[PDB]
Amino acid sequence: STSTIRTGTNNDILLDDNGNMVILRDVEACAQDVRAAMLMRTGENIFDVNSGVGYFEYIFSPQKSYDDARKSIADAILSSPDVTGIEQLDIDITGEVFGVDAKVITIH
Amino acid sequence: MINVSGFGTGIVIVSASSFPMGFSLSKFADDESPISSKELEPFGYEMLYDGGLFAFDKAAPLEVSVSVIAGSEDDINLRILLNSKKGSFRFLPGIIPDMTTLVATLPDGGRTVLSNGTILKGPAIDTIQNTGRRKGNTYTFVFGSYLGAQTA
Amino acid sequence: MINVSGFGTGIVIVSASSFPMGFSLSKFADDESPISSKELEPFGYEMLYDGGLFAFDKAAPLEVSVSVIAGSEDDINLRILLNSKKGSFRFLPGIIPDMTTLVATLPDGGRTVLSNGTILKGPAIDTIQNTGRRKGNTYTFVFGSYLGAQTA
Amino acid sequence: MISQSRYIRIISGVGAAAPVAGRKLILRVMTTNNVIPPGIVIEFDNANAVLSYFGAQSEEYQRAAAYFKFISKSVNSPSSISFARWVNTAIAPMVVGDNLPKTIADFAGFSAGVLTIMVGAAEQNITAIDTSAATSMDNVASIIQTEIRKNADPQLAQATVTWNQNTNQFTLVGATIGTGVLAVAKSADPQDMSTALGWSTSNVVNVAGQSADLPDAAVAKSTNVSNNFGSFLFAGAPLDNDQIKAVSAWNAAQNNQFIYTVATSLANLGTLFTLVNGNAGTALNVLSATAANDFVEQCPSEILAATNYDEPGASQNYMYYQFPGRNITVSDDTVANTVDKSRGNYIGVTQANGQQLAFYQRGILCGGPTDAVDMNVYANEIWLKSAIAQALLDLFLNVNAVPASSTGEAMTLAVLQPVLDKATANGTFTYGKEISAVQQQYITQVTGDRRAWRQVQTLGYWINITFSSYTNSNTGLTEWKANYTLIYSKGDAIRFVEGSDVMI
Amino acid sequence: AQNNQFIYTVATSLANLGTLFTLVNGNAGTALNVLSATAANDFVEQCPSEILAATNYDEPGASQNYMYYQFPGRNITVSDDTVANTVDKSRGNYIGVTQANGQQLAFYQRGILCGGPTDAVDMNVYANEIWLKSAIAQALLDLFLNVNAVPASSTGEAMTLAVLQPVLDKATANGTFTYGKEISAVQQQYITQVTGDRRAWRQVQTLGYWINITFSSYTNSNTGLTEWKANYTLIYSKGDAIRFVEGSDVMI
Repeated sequence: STSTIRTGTNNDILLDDNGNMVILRDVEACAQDVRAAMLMRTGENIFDVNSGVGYFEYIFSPQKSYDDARKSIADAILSSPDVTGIEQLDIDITGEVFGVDAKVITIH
Repeated sequence: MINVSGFGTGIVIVSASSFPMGFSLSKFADDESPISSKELEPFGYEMLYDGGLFAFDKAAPLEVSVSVIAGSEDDINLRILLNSKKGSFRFLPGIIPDMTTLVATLPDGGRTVLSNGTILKGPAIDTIQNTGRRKGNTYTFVFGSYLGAQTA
Repeated sequence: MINVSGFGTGIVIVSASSFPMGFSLSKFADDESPISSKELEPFGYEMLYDGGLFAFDKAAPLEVSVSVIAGSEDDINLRILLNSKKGSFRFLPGIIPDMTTLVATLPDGGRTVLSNGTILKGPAIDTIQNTGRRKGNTYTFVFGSYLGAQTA
Repeated sequence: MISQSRYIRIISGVGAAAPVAGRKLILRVMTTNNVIPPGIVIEFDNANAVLSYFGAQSEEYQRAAAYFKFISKSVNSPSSISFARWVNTAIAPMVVGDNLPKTIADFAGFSAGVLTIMVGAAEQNITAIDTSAATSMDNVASIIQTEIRKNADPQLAQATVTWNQNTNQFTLVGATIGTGVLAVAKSADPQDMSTALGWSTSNVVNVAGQSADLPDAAVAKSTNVSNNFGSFLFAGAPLDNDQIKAVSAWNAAQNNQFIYTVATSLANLGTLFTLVNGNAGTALNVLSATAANDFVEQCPSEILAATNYDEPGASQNYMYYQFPGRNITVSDDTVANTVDKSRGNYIGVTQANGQQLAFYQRGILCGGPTDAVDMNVYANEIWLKSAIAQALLDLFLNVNAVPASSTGEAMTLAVLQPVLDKATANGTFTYGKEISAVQQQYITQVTGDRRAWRQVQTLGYWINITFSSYTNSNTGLTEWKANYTLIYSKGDAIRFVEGSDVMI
Repeated sequence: AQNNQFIYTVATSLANLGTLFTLVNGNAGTALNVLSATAANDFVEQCPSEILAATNYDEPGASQNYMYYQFPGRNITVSDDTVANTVDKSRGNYIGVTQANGQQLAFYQRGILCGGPTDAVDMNVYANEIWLKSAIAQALLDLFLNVNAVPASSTGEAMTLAVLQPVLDKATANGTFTYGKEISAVQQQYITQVTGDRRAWRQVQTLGYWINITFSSYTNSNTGLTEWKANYTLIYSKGDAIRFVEGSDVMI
């Protein structure tokens, strides 16, 4: 149902050849929204603290469990207007890279 | 004349993750039974109040037991298989981690394949009898599906 | 030509407080089994109403029995371990107070180490059989951390 | 001020993304377009890429658009397509080597000393070419063309050049047709065009002049280049009966590998069926004379390419799918009976009053009595053969040696087990079907063992392994080979329904 | 010349890195830091030392990454991608800003060290090795001090292994050992080459370490007499810290 403005690979407004902003319809808007939410990180949002992803307190820092990072990412993927439920989460952690993979569920 | 000798048989075991290519068993113990199994009970029955009989279908597993000489290569391979923990790695949906397949060849030529199962109990360290030697280590498997091919 | 003799086996036991350095076992009884263990059973299984199979992981301890000649000094040391009380001396977190480590050497060269465990049960006074001979005392241990070392 | 991308990278992407490793059951199209080089095959993952490469006017865009916008019962799409070229007339040698957008009119300032080198029957050099003007790329092409015409070597005497705008490459075409080979080599002179121009630089396609070839030879060469496809066809003008017969025979030479689909008119079925009776692997479709083609023959290829074999319950039926875009052909019962006796495929209409619905009915496929007739069985066998071959090659490549003893037999069975399990999961194997007496005799005749029919009835398959020795033709030596036999109960799909009802 | 004993930390300007790296290429155990010419020194080079001295090894979960720590006092040096790539290729450490906006936050960038291919590069591995060597030496000296004689037989070397055991327990609880890691073919061959035993890589993959004890005989240089020595080999899977996070997303 929701909508948003398309952005490029870098998070800037992308204009078509004609020179018009495009209001993306659903589904694709869900993809852009969930990507942006996952990129947000906590503490940056003025007027709403404790929202985002606790990277420096749950992933980059040495940890005991790693479950808390999973909880934080699961919450961040939610709170989107159209996201209903989360199907998969992986958290690979191989070598140096911290693998993450997810598939979401939407009404539309 | 029927030849029921067991000499010359062989076993090949394939594991999904720990042993993707599989190994072979050849050294079978002497004091204990080399290959053993429990009875299969896929059927049941119930009585009616008029004196009749009714028969239905039941779910039943299959258990197999093997024994090898202590200190051989097969013993340590099975020890590795036992010590592998199912908590690690991943699996395809509805597949069970480390689906271990066993293929047994009879001397005459007949054979059998067993799948959808895993090892579940074995020794950890060697046992010493009062006579001064070491017991033959025994391991127990379980399987969900099987087959039969007794022609060669 | 595979040698499975148990001659020349030695065991060293070290404790946290009772024997900070530890002692050695060399006099093993004759009528009883000098060393033995129960079966390690670290996997389970469940049946689904469909008819399939499911396997999981559950906790499993490890038990060891050791027997020595009555009247030897090794029997005395094991009696000291049995008589020591957990409630005594000091404590520090997460160590199973007075943790005991056992190291056993096979004659061939195989070795194994067991930790996170303590003595469990044993005799208090000697017994005499109808033949007039003192019985061989037996002691039972339990271990939680099987270190899978089997180096040659 | 440093990018969060170098610390955190999320790729996102639209849903319904399924990575796949294995043989692709995708469509391949043989075309007579001049843009595609003869010896190279190309693939595309989207209709937009096809539009960029070819353009809206070309009918290949129409074919791709029809192909891509298909959805199966389980939501899936072909997600790939293959293209290859067939040459029906003798052609002059040519070269082409550019794909990246290098052309932004950089020839300005390069007028002095153009020393491009051409390698052919006789080594020859090119005079300096003025390019500092750089008015337009077609002007540049004309200039280089004139400079080449200044030479006297006959294949370059009447040479031409072309520039395409959708795809960015320069083409050189010789004069003589059907014979000759050209090549281009860079020089040590920094002031050169060949380094900047596409050809003579890394991946460059070169073409040798050669006479026209029969279509079967063309498809054979295309397969020799690559064979990762299924259900090919011929685009453009309809082929002649003899050519179609030859192609069908060549396809039958391959033992159940691909599907040959053709489009024919209703009045033409009588001729083809007699000619191409038997020769399994060929599909006949009815084409409407009155209306536009609407590309009916793609339907089996789309259905086949849509399905995936990793998920359970993959086996599908071809009898009832609806294509809204296509046009209805037949509406009479007797006409349908005649076409059925002629063993053809079509789209039959029913109702057309209040509602209207039609579907591609006959899932049958021409062939001999021995080979499988219905199409789903054919596709399942294709997938099964691919899987078995891959498993056996993996076994050979991993283990160091396979002894010619019972242990080797055990290893082969152990390797084959997972493929059989997946096959039972898909639905290519089926269980519970009853066996007739003649079928039981046939089974016992094929494999020397009796009582195997019981296992093919209950479990669904039966396999055996046997190793022997033989001598090969190329060398007098002898080797050891393994023989296996596989029998299974074919999958089936609902086609007709019987009912009955009584009130007591 | 010392083997994994200390860390040498120096300060230099990015104009000087081009020549200094070539001189001290290899020579594991030294750290390179970038110093700002314009502003005050602010003692940038003390950061790895401060981080190393802060940690303790008795409690569990001690091993920590070095590339995410914020020093408010220090001053920012680099703010471009190209210069960062050049410095990284030169194997240098610095405090780089990534925000330069309403809020400000930078961090020590890389925890790498100059050294040869064989020796460990990351700092955390280096520190863990230092602690491990110290602990092993202390345990062995306690063994010799508290025992009247260590026989050159099986029993004595079993005693040695039993004495080492608590140190490896502390290490595996600490975080310097890692379990469940994947092993490549080249690494498996390397392990089988280092120790004559095959199937040790299974032990390394499962528990994270593998040990062996062997005693032999030799003669010392100072005196012509002969003596008995014990040789032991230890192989373990090094710890790791998160550096880069890579993710994916699918709508369905």
